[PDB]
Amino acid sequence: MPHAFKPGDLVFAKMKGYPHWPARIDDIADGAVKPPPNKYPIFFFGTHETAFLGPKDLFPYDKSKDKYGKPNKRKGFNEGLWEIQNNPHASYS
Repeated sequence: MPHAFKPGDLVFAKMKGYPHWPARIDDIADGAVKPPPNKYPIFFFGTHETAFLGPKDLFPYDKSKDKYGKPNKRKGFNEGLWEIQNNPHASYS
C-alpha cells in the first residue's frame, strides 16, 4: 500500500497551463527555505525549476508514465523525460 510522499520519489507534477511534467520530491537542505505547510518542494526535470505543490498535483511516475511520458513541444520537457528515466537522483545544480 502507498505511503506519504518522501524525498526522492519520482512523479509527474501538474501546474496550471503546463502538461503533467517529470519531476521529483526534493529534500530541503539545512539552512534553506522550507515549503508552505502541506506542500512539498518539487524539482522539475529538464527546466531544473522548483515549485511547491500538494499531493493533488503529484502523480507517481511508475503508474502515470504510460499516459504522461511522451514528447512535448514545451521547453525543457524532452530533456526532463531523459533525466527522470536515466539519472533521476543526480545533482542538477
